[PDB]
Amino acid sequence: KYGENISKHRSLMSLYDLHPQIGYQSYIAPNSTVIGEVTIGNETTVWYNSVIRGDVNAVQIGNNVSIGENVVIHTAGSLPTGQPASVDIGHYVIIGSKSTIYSCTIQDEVVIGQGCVILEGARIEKGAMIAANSVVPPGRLIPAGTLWAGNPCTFVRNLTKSELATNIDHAKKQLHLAQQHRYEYLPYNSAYLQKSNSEEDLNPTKYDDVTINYNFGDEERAQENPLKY
Amino acid sequence: LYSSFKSQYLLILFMTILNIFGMYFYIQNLRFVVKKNKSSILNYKNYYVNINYSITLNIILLNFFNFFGILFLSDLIIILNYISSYIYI
Amino acid sequence: MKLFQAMWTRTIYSIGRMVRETGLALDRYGCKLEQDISCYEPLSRHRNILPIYDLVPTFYHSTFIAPNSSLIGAVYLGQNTVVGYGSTLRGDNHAIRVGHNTVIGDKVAISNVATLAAGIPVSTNIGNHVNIGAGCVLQSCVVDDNVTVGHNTVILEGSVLERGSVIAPNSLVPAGRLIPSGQLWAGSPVRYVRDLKEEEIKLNLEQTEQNLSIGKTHKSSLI
Amino acid sequence: RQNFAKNITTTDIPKDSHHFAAKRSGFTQTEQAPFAYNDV
Amino acid sequence: MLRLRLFDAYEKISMTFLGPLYRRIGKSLAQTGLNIQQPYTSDDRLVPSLRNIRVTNKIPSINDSEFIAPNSVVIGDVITKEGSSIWYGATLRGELGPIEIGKQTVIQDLVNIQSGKQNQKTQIGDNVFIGPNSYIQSSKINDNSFVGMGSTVSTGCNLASNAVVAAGSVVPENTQVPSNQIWAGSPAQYLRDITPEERQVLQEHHQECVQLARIHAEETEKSFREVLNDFDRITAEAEYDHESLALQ
Amino acid sequence: LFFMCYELLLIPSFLIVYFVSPSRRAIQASLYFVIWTQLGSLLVLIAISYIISITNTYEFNDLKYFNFTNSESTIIIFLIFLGFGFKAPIWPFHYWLTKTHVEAPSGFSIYLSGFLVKTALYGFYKFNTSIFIDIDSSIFIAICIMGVVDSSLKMWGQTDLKKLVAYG
Amino acid sequence: NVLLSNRKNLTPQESVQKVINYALLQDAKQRSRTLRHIKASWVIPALLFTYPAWYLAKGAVN
Amino acid sequence: KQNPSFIIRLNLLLNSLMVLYLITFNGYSSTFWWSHFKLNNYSLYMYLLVIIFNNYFLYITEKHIKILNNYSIDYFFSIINITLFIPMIFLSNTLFTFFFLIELVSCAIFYKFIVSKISFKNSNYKDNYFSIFSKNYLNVLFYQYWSSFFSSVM
Amino acid sequence: KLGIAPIQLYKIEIYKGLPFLSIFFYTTFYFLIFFLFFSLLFIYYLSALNNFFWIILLIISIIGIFYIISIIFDINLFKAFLAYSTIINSISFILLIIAIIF
Amino acid sequence: FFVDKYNFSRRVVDHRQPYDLNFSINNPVGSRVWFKAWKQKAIGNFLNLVGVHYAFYGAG
Amino acid sequence: SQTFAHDSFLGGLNLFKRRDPRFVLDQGERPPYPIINSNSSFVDVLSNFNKADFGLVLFSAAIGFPLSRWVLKGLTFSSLNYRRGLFSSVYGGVILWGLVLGFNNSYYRLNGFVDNGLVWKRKERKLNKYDFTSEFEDNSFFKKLRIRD
Amino acid sequence: HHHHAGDQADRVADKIIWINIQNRIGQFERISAFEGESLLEALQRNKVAGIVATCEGGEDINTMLEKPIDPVTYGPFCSSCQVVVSNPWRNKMGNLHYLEERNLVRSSYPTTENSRLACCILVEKWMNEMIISIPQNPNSVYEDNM
Amino acid sequence: EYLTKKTIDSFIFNNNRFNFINLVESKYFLQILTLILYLFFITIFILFYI
Amino acid sequence: VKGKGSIRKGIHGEGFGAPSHAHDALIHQIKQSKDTMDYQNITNEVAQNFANH
Ligand SMILES: CCCCCCCCCCCCCCCCCC(=O)OC[C@H](COP(=O)(O)OCCN)OC(=O)CCCCCCCCCCCCCCCCC
Ligand code: FES
Repeated sequence: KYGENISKHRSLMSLYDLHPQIGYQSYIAPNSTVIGEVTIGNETTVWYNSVIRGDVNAVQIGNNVSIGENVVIHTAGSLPTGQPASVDIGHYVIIGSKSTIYSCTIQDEVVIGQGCVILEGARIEKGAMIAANSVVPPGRLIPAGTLWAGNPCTFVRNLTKSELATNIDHAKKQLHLAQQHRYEYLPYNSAYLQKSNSEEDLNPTKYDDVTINYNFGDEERAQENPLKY
Repeated sequence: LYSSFKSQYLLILFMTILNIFGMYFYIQNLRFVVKKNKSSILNYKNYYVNINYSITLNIILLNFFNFFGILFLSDLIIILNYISSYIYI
Repeated sequence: MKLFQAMWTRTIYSIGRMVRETGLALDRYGCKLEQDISCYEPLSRHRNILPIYDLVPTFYHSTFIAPNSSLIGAVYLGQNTVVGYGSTLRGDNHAIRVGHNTVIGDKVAISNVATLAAGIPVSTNIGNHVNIGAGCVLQSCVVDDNVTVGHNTVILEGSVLERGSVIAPNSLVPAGRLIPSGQLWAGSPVRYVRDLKEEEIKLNLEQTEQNLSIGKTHKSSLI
Repeated sequence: RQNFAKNITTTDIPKDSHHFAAKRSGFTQTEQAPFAYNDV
Repeated sequence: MLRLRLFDAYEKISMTFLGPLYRRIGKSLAQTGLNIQQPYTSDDRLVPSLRNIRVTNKIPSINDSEFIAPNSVVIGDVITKEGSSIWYGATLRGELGPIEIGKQTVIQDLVNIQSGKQNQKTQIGDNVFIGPNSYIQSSKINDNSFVGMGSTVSTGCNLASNAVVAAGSVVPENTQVPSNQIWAGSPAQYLRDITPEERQVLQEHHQECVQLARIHAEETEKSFREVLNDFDRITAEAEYDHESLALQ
Repeated sequence: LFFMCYELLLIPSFLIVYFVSPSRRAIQASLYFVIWTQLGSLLVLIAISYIISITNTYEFNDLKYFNFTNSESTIIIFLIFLGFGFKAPIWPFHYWLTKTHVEAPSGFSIYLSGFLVKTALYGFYKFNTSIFIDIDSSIFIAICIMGVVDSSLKMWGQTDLKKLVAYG
Repeated sequence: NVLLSNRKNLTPQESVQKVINYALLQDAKQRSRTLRHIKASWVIPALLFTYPAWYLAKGAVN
Repeated sequence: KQNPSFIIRLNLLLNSLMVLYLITFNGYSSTFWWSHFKLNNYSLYMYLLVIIFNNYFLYITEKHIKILNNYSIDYFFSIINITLFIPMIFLSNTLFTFFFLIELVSCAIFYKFIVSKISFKNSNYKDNYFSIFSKNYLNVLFYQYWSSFFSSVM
Repeated sequence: KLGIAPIQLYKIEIYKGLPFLSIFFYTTFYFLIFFLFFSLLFIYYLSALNNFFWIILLIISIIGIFYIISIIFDINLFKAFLAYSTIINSISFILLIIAIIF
Repeated sequence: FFVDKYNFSRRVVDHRQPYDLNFSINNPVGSRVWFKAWKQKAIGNFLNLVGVHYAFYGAG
Repeated sequence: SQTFAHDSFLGGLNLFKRRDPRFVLDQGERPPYPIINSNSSFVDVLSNFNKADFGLVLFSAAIGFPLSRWVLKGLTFSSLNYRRGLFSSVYGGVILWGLVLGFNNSYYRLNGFVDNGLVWKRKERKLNKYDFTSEFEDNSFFKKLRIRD
Repeated sequence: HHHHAGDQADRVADKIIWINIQNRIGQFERISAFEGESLLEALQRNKVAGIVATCEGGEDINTMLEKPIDPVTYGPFCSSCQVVVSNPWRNKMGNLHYLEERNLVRSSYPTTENSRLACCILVEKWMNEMIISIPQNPNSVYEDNM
Repeated sequence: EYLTKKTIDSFIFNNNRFNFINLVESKYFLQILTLILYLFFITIFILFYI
Repeated sequence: VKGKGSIRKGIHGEGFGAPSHAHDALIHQIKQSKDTMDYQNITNEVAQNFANH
């Protein structure tokens, strides 16, 4: 069943009838994986070796957000309060590396540190900050513009208007690094030119009827994202 | 200019009223353009937004002639007067 | 005068990019004309070594880099230094320097912050004979020689770890903090633990050497 | 926000280090880790 | 019919003359353009598969697993039973010590399983669930155990049957977790005893995870020709109408 | 070209008020600015079209060899006075200026009071000097004096400093 | 290379100070290199495209 | 589900060929078909102008149609007929022939309005098992029909 | 036939019920052909009757303006906005025709 | 034929082909198999449309 | 200027050579060339066919192939039979357009609107009062498209 | 809010505002909302049928949801988010804004004296366990089907 | 403020007070008939008595 | 679920609508009882239809 030489991993995978959608100037690292009903806004960065599953429920992610390296984002399926169990992420949201996100709502301009565990039914309000190593208990509300820390997260203090501006500026600074990463890639993948010819590649076992090609009218389409299939 | 050449001041006044009212009618929508965040109004294809290049180039040409069409208006006026000179001959 | 050389280099790079793109486009057109679909293969685009324009990762032949790993930008590696499976070192902003005989675990993510205060290096510096456990996150930190960091530890910007100190697993070093030499510290708000002994230091050094030897054996088996 | 670099190359910033000494020893089980730079 | 004869002639010329010539020219141009911009550029590679890696005499035996993610890394003495699932980005290092995975056991995304000591075995029983971003080293996890996301299980940990460790918990070294007890905290302490509806909730959580693993295994094992067919089908479905769906 | 250069100044000003102002009330203030300034420009345009059509020339010199009757001179002087007084704010038309100064960014407010309004004084002067007008200027003088009196009487009841500077 | 050089003969404070100074110097060198590359990226378009733009404007106007 | 792009392409091609026929045109300024049509410079220039503008609009439509196919082949066949017949409205010489050409083109426009897409595949899953009334199609047809009636009788 | 300002209301409903491409093509067909022929009726085809035409046109123009200077300010639909743009431009061009025939 | 990691003999045949391929009606016009297919098609159209065939063809 | 010789395969190119941008001449204006048959009938134009009209047809046959291919590039959800039939239809349409162009060329030569190998006994003297194109054409390719600049 | 250092986070369950709904088909629904939000946003997040919401709440600068209504606001734009509020809560809502009343009385479907536009409602504490009814709203334009 | 802006604003609002935003069929037919009949009346009145 | 849009399958149940959508009682009766109606039950919808008529 296993033992192939060349990896079969696909960055963007669509479970049947659940297709991901990505906005413009958004960079998903080829090491990362996105499965299912995941919608991602414009100028959004998903860094390397991250998993985003929208299989049992949808995932919606805003525009100017950054997702760190070893981040798992997935949904639950149901909530005790009867609210929708989909993951909702605001517009300028920073998620640090080694963080887990499970069926929660996070409002705009929220910073989550490195090593956090956000559990099901949690509601983080606009402008909130969670320190590096913290766990948000399920079904907990974090007030807007507040700083929290601890494994059972405890209140620290309010955040001044200088801190929120700094967080927004930090969110805005991730665009050009991702743009450089994108510029390192060419629209045409050359990995197929380094493979040998197999028996099945030259002689298919069965043939299918012609239909519309998946890249019909591609010459008139701007190659905005070089990582497109 | 042509109305003034033909000595029709009442027509000029009514066109002025129409022009100012229509100008406000048009520029009223510039207030509605303000949005909290980016709109995300693009179609998706192959998991990614579909940005058309040919329509983009057409808009580029139309934008050039909208911005700087006043410089080349003399040639269009020449051609249109040449066409219109055939009406009676 | 060096601006002239930079201009020439950029022009040459752009011409090469043009030539490569034209060749790939011609090959795709040949695909279509031939009723070929090989160039429609959706293979992985992941690159083990990803150099930004002038920032090219640099390492010795004795270094082990897992094919799962990703070194991006200016990443400098010393001799007999191993990077684990799935680790990411992003030096697109600022360089990442790693000494020799240093082991980096599997899920370690190393990056740098944009700007810091005066007198504080913004890059990441890792000394010699340093062990970093799996699942660690490092940002703009200085780690001296013979320092062990346990698994699932987070070290933030401006942190300094002196020589011979040990960080217990599942810990956090707050930003801009000094951890003195020859001490053990634990906790998320990391707290002081009793000073190290000779036996503990010897065991840590032996474990680091054994991990380096196992990494070398794995590299030899991979080739 | 400002984005300029502060570690300049034209000259060295005038500073002293005797002020704000670090502790580095005699720690308890509850206090925080000492600071790093301390130069003024 | 001359028009059809001309149409047929052109296709053969395009397939046999123009096509190969364009392909050769394009390949040569792509090869020469990559050398120009060295060493300031990189090319697409063939990413190796780390599903089955054998070192010395450590041969993995994972043919009975229901799902192994193509992104996962499995090295050394790793033995899995029937119906097992290893999800995306998971690392299993049996070279440092043998790893045993029981029936219907689910190991979620980005989970590390590696013994700290050189001669320690990590054994995980049947119907066990381990959540994403978890770390496991030299542990004895019994049947029907639950380990939450972002949890650490240390080198001396023995979890009894039906033992629950809450999400974001670090179980200290040399800890025995008794049956039907929920433990939580940065240092793990005995929190509570389980309640039967909580047991039921965990049971359907494990069952839905197993079925999700089955669905993901079905999805991720498609060949190249099936992926192109799926792409074309998705585009067509975007292009279909109500009458087309009714006709289907 | 004189009229075209006078007309060219509107788009950059509106763009600056629209995209650079931090206050939320500046969105409607830009619309007010545009609509009043363009009404004035329309009046000036009518006068310019009158002059161009009657005398098929584009030089200030040629106007020395053509005479305008009393009716045409009166129409032209009224049109240019009202049109240039829309921008250089005469008494009944300064609501746009007050709103725009209150809501606009400080730098553009400096540019608008310091220089932009002066563009109306120049052009008017030119068109005032090139034509022979045989009307009594008492109505225009009264309008200007009413502007002065109305603006200066409103300075006491201002608490916003920027509005006070606008009235000055 | 200060980092690769053996520093066990020094006190930890001296070692960390030496590492910090070396890192700062290398950071300054890298900053200078990146800045000159970006300066070249600015300079090239001016030389390449200033004359065609002026030609376009001159042909349009006079 | 046929993509009508080729149909639009066909239109362009044929329309372009018509341009060619004008470019190489020769003759006298006169009337033809019992003085029912006029051939002079101004009428032919109006004909050429409408052709070239129709061709530009068709080219942009062909570019747009590949982003999302929400139109049928009959839609662009109606467009084909309209673009084939309107310049002959420019070439009219009596009110009689102008009236008949205008009814022909009005019927073509009615045909275009009829073949508008009514139902769409969207993400609204709350409207199953309930009746929602749109009424936009009926209003368009009704008002176009009665305006055409009044204009024609007068 | 043209849905001009006195009788412009049904054009709003027609635009409301139509797709954007239909409005595209309808606008080009309306301005290029219908309105141009309507103009050439007074300018070229029936110029001998201008001594009867002008006054009629004048009246209509006035009515149209006084009918739409307030109605165009209580709309809340994109299609209605486009249709009223076309209507306003039609009124302006009719005033230009009145100027031309003098 | 690998040339600097690039294979110049890369070839993957397309499995998406028309069902209509290799049909008798797609043979060159005038062939015996094409004539057989055309004869079968013409008779089928006449049987369904007798009056239409009569009108159009006889009138022409 | 010099025009392509008639009754030759390149005669149709004379359709692209003009003296003025006018579509048609005035009611009483003389055609540039002597008239062979002013009130021609359908068979009069057909009998006037020669190598130039056949060259127009041949050019239509040559250029129809890329145009038909370009049209065919827009097909989806099609079979081989439908594709071949549509290609044949488009090609036949282009052939018909070429035949129409040849018929018009023959009619023009009959009427004397284009070069038919005859010259008027008396040349119509014209004074080039307004001249914006003579030197521009003489320093360009457009001297080929103009007759008597 | 009001918190002290070391305090634990409150529960989302205790902050839920409950809305009771009678559907277009005569069935009963229970919906969770939060303070500071509009009724339209809660209804659309909970996927409640019967509302069309053609204009999607109106403009973004001078909205009807700000506690003092700004004079130069434009008001609602489509009047297709109508709900019927029961007597106590509707009485506490107060008199309608003149623009909202103009849009309400101008709709193509019949309305009531308790009719109220959803995007013009800001959810408050006193709206807990409020009873509303949503008969089907009219369609306006061609794009409503798309 | 009032005499320059709000006069026009209130005029537009009060005029729109008497306008149906949605066209009904009877109003459409009545508008067409009224236009015909009273354009004819005003033209004949200008011709005869003016 | 294959060929069912966003409809999800839970434990003991296939599911009949998209997540967070209201369950319809009439369709429940249709699915459970194919053609069996013990009595003409007067629900709110039936009374509303009567009032509308
Ligand atoms: C490298 C260099 C080597 C040397 C140079 C070599 C050059 C070789 C290629 C050039 C010569 C090729 C042959 C000639 C060009 C092809 C034909 C062509 O473009 O014709 C333009 C057309 C001709 O019409 P005209 O001649 O007036 O017809 C009347 C009687 N013959 O004219 C017209 O249609 C008349 C104008 C129509 C109306 C225009 C004005 C109104 C519209 C203005 C705005 C348009 C906006 C877009 C509209 C839609 C169209 C895109
Ligand atoms: S959603 Fe349009 S008025 Fe409320």
